[PDB]
Amino acid sequence: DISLHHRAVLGSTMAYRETGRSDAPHVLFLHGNPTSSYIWRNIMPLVAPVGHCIAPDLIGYGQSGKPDISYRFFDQADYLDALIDELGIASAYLVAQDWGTALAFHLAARRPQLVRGLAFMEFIRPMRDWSDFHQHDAARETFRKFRTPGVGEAMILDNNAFVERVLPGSILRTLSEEEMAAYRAPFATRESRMPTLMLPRELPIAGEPADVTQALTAAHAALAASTYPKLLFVGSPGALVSPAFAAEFAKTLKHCAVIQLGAGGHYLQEDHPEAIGRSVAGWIAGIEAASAQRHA
Amino acid sequence: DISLHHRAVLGSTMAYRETGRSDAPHVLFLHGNPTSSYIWRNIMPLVAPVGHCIAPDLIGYGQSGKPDISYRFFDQADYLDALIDELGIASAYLVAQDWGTALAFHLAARRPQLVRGLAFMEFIRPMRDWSDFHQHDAARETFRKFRTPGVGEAMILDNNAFVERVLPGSILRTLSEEEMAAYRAPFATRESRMPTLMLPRELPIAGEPADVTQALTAAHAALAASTYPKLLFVGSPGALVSPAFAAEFAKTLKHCAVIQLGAGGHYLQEDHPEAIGRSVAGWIAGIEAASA
Ligand SMILES: [Cl-]
Ligand SMILES: [Cl-]
Ligand SMILES: [Cl-]
Ligand SMILES: [Cl-]
Repeated sequence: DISLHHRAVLGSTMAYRETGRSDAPHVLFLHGNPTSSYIWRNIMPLVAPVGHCIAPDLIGYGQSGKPDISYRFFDQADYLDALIDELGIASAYLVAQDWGTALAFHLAARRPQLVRGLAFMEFIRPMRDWSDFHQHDAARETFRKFRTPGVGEAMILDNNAFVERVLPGSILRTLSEEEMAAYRAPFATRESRMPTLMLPRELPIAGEPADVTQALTAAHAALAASTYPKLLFVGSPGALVSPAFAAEFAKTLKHCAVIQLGAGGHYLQEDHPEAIGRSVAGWIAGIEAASAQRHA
Repeated sequence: DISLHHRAVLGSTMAYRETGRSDAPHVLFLHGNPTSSYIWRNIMPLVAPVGHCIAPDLIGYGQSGKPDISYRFFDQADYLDALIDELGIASAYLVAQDWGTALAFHLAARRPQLVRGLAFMEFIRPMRDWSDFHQHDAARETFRKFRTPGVGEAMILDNNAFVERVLPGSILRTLSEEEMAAYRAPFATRESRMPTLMLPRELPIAGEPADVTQALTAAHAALAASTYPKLLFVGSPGALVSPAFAAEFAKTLKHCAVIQLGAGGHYLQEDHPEAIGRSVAGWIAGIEAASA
């Protein structure tokens, strides 16, 4: 009862997973790099009783198409918007991680009416310099290498280091070979890996690239002035988001609850699917109940 | 992280567990029979980031006092009202189970602006006859015996059967020795066990006792008219509330969502702490955000 579907969008196709009844509010689950909707498989069933769950594979990821495009942040945003409009989604809760949070922020910034509430974790923000990126020097060095011409191509295009090393390296439990197999399956060819190389090159570090830095600064400003309900999950030590940074960040926002998942790195869904799922489903039930009173 | 505190109330004393920051909305956790605030120990920490969490030990339970009172439903209600006033709790989320739910409904009926939300499970309602009680003849027979003069006294006062038999019998997992010790600590003496016997005798079954039946009937009607959000947790098969009954019951109320927990009996917090606390915290966060 989680089904997979394809729709033609722009110059390609996109796939998504869907579950829950269709008369409930839309809930869009947005993955990051280098995962797919697969990452939300144990969480969607917990949200399905209160929401119509849709979990897209980003263009170039999962079961979505592999068009010949730049795979920049703005391309990812363009294809996700086009899937959303093709599905008729005018109002939704957003649930997101990594580049999925950049996409969510940027989406809420452009369409402030759409957002019924945002649940997010391990998010991206403009980073003034490298010390603002991640929690350990080994991760900075890896991403500096990804961002280096030739070197990055060799690590990710030739050796698939993002899927084969970064991903399992930032998850606490050991993934089954079935699980890894699902994570590597979209990236069997050298060229198919390109979107996984483009994204770390789009991370806004020390003002480069400038277009994404600008876009994510505007989206963080809009997030900060937003009034919709918000839920920030955080792991210890986390990766992009330490616990102390979470508390600090949360108080630049309105209506942002901070939920502690405990021990975790960057991909929190594989370590805490139950906690995330129950938290989000309860949150939606509360927002929907409180909004029905109020509007009565 | 969870601290234990004490307050003078009505010439005696009441204990309570506390966590969260005080700038947060009050969340009042209400245990039932024969447990204490101890039963919320794995849930409260999950709710702390969004709420100023307070879990009382009812009068006669946990580390609360043991005054010479009859320990009827109305006595528990008066002592609880008094603690609430002593702690300055004027607006709260209520989280509740068993006789804590009777207390929560009754409180909400008499103080309709107090309640910001009600999360509840395995709740008590006026039961027209014994077939509306629980889901097995053997549970009906046990409480019938509790309610019978002399027989109830021997089971509970002498043998401590509510604590030693009914409690662990309606929890799936096996309690550790440390956990059982904590549940029996307040009931070492024969006299101390009186409250755990008085509450089964207060259950409203076939109009008896009539005063509690009236009180809860009226609390149930206030619950049906009420507009605050509600979150009903259900176990499979449950004890007092089956999944089937939870579904019909929710549809009588406004803005009630039902969360299915899966395998459990009467005391859900010992089998589903993580699910309950994570849901309740998300819910409170959501309601706070949506109301403002
Ligand atoms: Cl992800
Ligand atoms: Cl990346
Ligand atoms: Cl209880
Ligand atoms: Cl009882």
